[PDB]
Amino acid sequence: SLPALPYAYDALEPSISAQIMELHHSKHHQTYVTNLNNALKTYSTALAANDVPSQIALQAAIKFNGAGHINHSLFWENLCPASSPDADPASAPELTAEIAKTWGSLDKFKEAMGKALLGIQGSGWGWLVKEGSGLRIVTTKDQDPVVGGEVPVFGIDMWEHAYYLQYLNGKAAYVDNIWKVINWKTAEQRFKGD
Amino acid sequence: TFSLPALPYAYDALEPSISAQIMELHHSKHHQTYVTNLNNALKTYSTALAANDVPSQIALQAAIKFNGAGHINHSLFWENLCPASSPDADPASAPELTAEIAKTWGSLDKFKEAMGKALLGIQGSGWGWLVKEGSGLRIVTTKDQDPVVGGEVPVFGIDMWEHAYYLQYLNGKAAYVDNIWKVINWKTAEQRFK
Amino acid sequence: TFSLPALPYAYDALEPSISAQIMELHHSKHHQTYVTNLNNALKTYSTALAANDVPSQIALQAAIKFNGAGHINHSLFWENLCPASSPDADPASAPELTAEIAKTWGSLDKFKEAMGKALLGIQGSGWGWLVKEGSGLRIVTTKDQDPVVGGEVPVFGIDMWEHAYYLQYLNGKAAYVDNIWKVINWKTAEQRFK
Amino acid sequence: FSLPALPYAYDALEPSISAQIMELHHSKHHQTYVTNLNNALKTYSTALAANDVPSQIALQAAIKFNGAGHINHSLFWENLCPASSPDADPASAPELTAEIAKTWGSLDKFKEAMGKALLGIQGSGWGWLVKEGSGLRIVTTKDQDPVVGGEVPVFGIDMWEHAYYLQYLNGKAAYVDNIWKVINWKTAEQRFK
Amino acid sequence: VGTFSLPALPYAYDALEPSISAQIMELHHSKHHQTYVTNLNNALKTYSTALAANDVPSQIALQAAIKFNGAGHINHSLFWENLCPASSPDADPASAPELTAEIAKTWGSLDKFKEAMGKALLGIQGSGWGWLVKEGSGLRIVTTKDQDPVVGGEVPVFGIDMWEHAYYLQYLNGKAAYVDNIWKVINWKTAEQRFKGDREDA
Amino acid sequence: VGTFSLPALPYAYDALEPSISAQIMELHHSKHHQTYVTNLNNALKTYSTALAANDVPSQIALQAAIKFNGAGHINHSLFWENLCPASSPDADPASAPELTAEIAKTWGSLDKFKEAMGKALLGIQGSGWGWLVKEGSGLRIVTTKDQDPVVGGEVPVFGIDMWEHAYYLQYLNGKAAYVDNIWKVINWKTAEQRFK
Amino acid sequence: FSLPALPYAYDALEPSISAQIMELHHSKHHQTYVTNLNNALKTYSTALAANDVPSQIALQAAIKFNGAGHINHSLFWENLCPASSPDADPASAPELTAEIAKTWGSLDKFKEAMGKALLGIQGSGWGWLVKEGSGLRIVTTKDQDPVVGGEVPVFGIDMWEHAYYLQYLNGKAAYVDNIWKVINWKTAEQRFK
Amino acid sequence: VGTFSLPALPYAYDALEPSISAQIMELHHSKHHQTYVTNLNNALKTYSTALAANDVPSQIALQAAIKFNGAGHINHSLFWENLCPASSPDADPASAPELTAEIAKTWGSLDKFKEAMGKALLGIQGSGWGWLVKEGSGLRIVTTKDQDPVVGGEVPVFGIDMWEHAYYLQYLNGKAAYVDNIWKVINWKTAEQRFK
Ligand SMILES: [Mn+2]
Ligand SMILES: [Mn+2]
Ligand SMILES: [Mn+2]
Ligand SMILES: [Mn+2]
Ligand SMILES: [Mn+2]
Ligand SMILES: [Mn+2]
Ligand SMILES: [Mn+2]
Ligand SMILES: [Mn+2]
Repeated sequence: SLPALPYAYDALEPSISAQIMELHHSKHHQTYVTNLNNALKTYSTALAANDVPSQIALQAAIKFNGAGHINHSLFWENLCPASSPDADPASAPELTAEIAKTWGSLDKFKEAMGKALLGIQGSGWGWLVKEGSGLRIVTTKDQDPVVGGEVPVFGIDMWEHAYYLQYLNGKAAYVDNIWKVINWKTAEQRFKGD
Repeated sequence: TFSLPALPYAYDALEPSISAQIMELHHSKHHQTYVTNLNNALKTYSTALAANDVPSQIALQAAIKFNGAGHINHSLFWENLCPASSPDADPASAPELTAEIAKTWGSLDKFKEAMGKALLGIQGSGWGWLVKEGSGLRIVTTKDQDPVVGGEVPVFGIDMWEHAYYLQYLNGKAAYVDNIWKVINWKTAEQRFK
Repeated sequence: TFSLPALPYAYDALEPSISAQIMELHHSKHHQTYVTNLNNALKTYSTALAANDVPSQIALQAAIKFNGAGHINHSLFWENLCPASSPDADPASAPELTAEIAKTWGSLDKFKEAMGKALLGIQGSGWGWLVKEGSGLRIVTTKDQDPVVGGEVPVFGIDMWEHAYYLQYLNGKAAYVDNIWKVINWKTAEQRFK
Repeated sequence: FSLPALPYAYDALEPSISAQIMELHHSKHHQTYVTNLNNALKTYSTALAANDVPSQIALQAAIKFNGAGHINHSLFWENLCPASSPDADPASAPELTAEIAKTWGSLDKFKEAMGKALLGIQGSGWGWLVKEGSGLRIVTTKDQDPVVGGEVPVFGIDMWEHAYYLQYLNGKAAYVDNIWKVINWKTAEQRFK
Repeated sequence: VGTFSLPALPYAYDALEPSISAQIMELHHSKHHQTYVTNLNNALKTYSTALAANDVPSQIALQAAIKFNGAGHINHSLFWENLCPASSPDADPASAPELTAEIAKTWGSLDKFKEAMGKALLGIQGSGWGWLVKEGSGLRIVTTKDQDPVVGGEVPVFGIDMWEHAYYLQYLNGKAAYVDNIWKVINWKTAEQRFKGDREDA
Repeated sequence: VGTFSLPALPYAYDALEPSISAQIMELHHSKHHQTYVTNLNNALKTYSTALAANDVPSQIALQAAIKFNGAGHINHSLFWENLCPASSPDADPASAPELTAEIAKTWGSLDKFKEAMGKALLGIQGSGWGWLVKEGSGLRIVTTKDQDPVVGGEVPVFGIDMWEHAYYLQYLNGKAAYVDNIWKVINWKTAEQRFK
Repeated sequence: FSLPALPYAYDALEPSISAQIMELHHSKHHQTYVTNLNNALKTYSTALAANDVPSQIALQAAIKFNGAGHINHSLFWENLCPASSPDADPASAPELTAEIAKTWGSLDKFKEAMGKALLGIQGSGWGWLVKEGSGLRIVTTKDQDPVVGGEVPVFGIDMWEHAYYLQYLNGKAAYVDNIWKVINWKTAEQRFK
Repeated sequence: VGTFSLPALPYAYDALEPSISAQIMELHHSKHHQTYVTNLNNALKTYSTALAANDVPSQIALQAAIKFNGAGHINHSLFWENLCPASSPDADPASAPELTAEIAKTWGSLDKFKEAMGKALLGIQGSGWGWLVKEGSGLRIVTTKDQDPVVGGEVPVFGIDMWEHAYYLQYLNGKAAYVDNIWKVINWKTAEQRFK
């Protein structure tokens, strides 16, 4: 039951291969949405049956898979082809300004992110979040969401499956190349909010 | 469309320990709210998930988690309780647990002080649980409606949220704890223990 | 030692918004207990310091923090409140503050809907505060008796623990939040804003 | 925490302890241990709030010190009683004296032992007779250090110079000889059981 | 000389085919494992300075790089000896008669153990390891997250690396295909030896 | 070993008045200080004849007495040199310009140093001393307990006795007043001579 | 006051400890202690009558360090005996070897630990088997420092480099191995009681 | 090759005769200093695993070992470069004109300094080092116990090792003889460089 990417599978080349995008979407993400759907269906049954032992395990399944589904979804909306105007950081004036108030420059921040991204041990994500008025950079393990009271602005997937087929162990290269497909329109929309 | 199951006894069945007014509110308002909100979130998810509506999905995962937790805790709680006259209020109904307890904390009475101390020391809203962790037993408390940690199995629980007692004991927590012992369903605790 | 401050009004001054019975229990029992348990925690922390009961000293540091915080919170709270008849109930008593509220939210009514959405979204026990953070205003929530974080000056708070309202409103915290605006002391709020 | 009243008037322990010593000892030495204990605890919760880990360590020290000072002087005042009270008669502590004569030879041999212990404290200190579960021991503590854990204090004797200097100058021995006259053996007996 | 180094493998990079491809083995060994060693040395270098220069800030930073790459190096070094060519006698459980008998006693049978292990392998969220450990007299299946090494007091018998880089090129997201095929290249002779010797013996 | 012949004070008992009373100066020297001297002497004599025999049990017992009383005598000896009448030249700090210079750089002001040491002095628990010591070219303020001497590597410049017999007869429990007034009779001449 | 002669010829302890080392350690190293103690006691009265405070600080140091040096080596030579003596046999210390095995599991396990702590010393010091109230303990001391009050020496081993260097050079290890042959277990047993 | 290693001497083991024998130089360099380097290298390795295994009790003991062996390593590394054959011009204080000027400015003479250093060297109880250091723009003589490095803020100019393994095979217990003779092989060119 899974919505199509806002773009083609090769729309993010050469930063991210058509191969990686299809596998990430039709296999990794799909799996989370499927097992989420499954867990959600059984749960309606376990309620009526008054199966409390089941409801506990299904609470685990729903939390875990719902997190994976949301992470990749936030992710696909964080990306656009490199040519698109949504790639140019002027699309996020108010945010970038707060970036430079906090880290000084755009680049002093891309650097700060890169460092945190490549410092993740295992699987996880890197997030630019909003906390109150200021910004932190945070990382999350596995499919954990950001701690409460932070608002995702944009995320970078640092699971190996997100780059391995193209960059092998070269995660530093992967990180240098994603900046070219980041969607600053979206980061702006989420920096302001509702 | 799940329907909140009725209690296994009358609202007045646990007096004098727990007033009928409390049973009625606790079940018909407080627990019913967990079910109704659970119900709405589950019926809404297919809509949000189809619209690729990420902010509603975050919100709905939260409502599923908090409200399902809520419903789990009170279902286990009602089953933990029986009228103080019923033989299931007699700790003789639980030979193996009452031994395993007596092995861990010296006697039954020493364990009741132990739990009572843990219950009374809860800061804000939460539950006290006697749990089965691995081989032996353990007293844990949980925050708000949080489940016990994975690997632990509930034997019995006590709601320490203020609505569980305020209408009848006001700020007199220790009295509430002292009187809840008479309506603990030891039959249920033995089943859960084996 | 610390002492229970008196109230700047009679136990029945906040009717009909908050009943005299809540006000008498909230003040002479709940807040009282925080004072008493802070004073006793201090005394008993010294004696545990004489011996080398480090677990005790660790646990008594927790108790000193918690009761002191509960002490500050309730002491601040009773001053955010005045009888509804009073001109301090009138936002006109807070000219600078309501102005800055208006340029932060939309209007005072948008601010009230926002703070009420915060207040009702607290899971378990907690407080909702309007604070100063540098030059602007923010709504924050805290769990249990936690104080507002550093750098934030509290303008006014609302207790969302069930003992704040339950005897009069039961689980109807919506009606409690709607009514407490009739007794918010905008003169205290305005004096704290500066 | 507060300043306990003495069981007697400031001049009730004469001629062993001058009323000047007793008045200063209780009204200003002990007082200051009390006050300083209050304030340190008051400020301690603020330091906890602030997560001001420096000030928590400073105050933890000031709390232990004034804390112990307040304990020691409070037991002290109740070890003492006017030399003419029947509480000053060793005969008013039968079980203790029995065991005391068991452990050392005489009640006099314990007095010379305990006095040897008091006169060899270096700097400021206390001497105590204590119950070590089954048996009695003479121990000494430096400054305001209270008796080690497990040891129940039966009676103590202050050897800070402020306890005797105005009346005995540097003659520590004259101070110890004379203080025996005002040991409250009824207290020492209650605390034994 | 105060630096660890990359152990040469006990076989060529293709010896474990078709179970694990010669590409994975070469990237896993000379790139992933190599980088754990290299960083471990780069951090041990400066730790001595910043310890005597009482630079407690970077004392802490370096301790972390050393915990991490130190554990990366241990775990992969144990792993390369757990494996052997599928055609070797060392890959036959009968190479570990004491250990396999203890396994059968502990679980139901050898196959009931494989079932439980693979269930633990697949249930890891993100990166991590599954191990057969001996804990006192008994055996256990445990998992560790990321590069965490087998906890003190336990002795590792064999581990299987579930980090994606260990299988992704050949198996993609197919974690269960990976696990089913690594049974064919478990070195049970290495397993027996560890079961029979001390912790320090490995 | 011979006989201890405790030198006299380099001024008369009433010299340091009105700061330190004549009653204290007399008893501090002839009773507290002399008691260290005589006790050290008798311990050294006994130590002699515990070496003459191989009485190693009491060689060990007498070391502590040799250390405590030797220390109490040195400390008080030094103490008398740090002192000189309020009216003297050497009570003025300019008698020690190489020192009063180093003190300013370190705390800011000769008065900001009186406070730092007033604070250290009044904060000693029980019996002890306060010293302005020399860590090569740096000046620390340290406290020692009982008759302990300063740590290896520290070199004394001037000490102030905070034992109660140093003030009690005159100042009772008024530690602060004793300290405030004891600045007036510090021998800054002695201060610098040890500095250099 | 003289250097007391050794309980044995300078070559009695060979081949564990050379006659060379024994003579140097006793006739020069230990002699220096005695000569410094003789000089300091003899020349204290002069320095004190002159108010030579710097010199009195030195004589306190000289009496301290040399006094400790003299006590330590005095106890050292008594802990030793020829490898051929019945006293070099732990069986001469049955009570102590009982208490050693009860605390380390074996003689070889205590030797293992004793030598670990000796070879562990940084710079100059001593290793001791002491008697800590009821039980047994390996401690080390720095330079000539005595063991802490309340500990009772049983046997010591000198770990200063002068104790072994002419024979063993940097071979810290070899010294400890071979010194086990010349421990006076007879002396060790008598100090254990 | 690894992380730390024994450095080669800048001269032959017998170069410092007659004041330090070739047997001492070889032992001191290839056994004593070597042991510092190796124990430090193996200490870093046992530390690396012991944090992985979360063995906190051995973490802190190996932090100790690392600090101790690191300090022994630096100390002897500085030592070897303080020395040179007595026939070299480098052994002539005229090699250190800026330092010798500041030397006399402080102590009076080169000789008056050598007696101060000598009395500090001989006054060490047990094992340790004596250094000329640069603290600020001034110099002073400090001693350290065992392998302690000089206090930060101090800059070593030269050090003289007073561990018995540095002199005993040649001078036995005659430290004074060893101190007098080591002045002939002090490398004052190194001293001058370190001072600038
Ligand atoms: Mn992904
Ligand atoms: Mn409830
Ligand atoms: Mn409240
Ligand atoms: Mn007192
Ligand atoms: Mn791997
Ligand atoms: Mn004095
Ligand atoms: Mn020796
Ligand atoms: Mn050396």
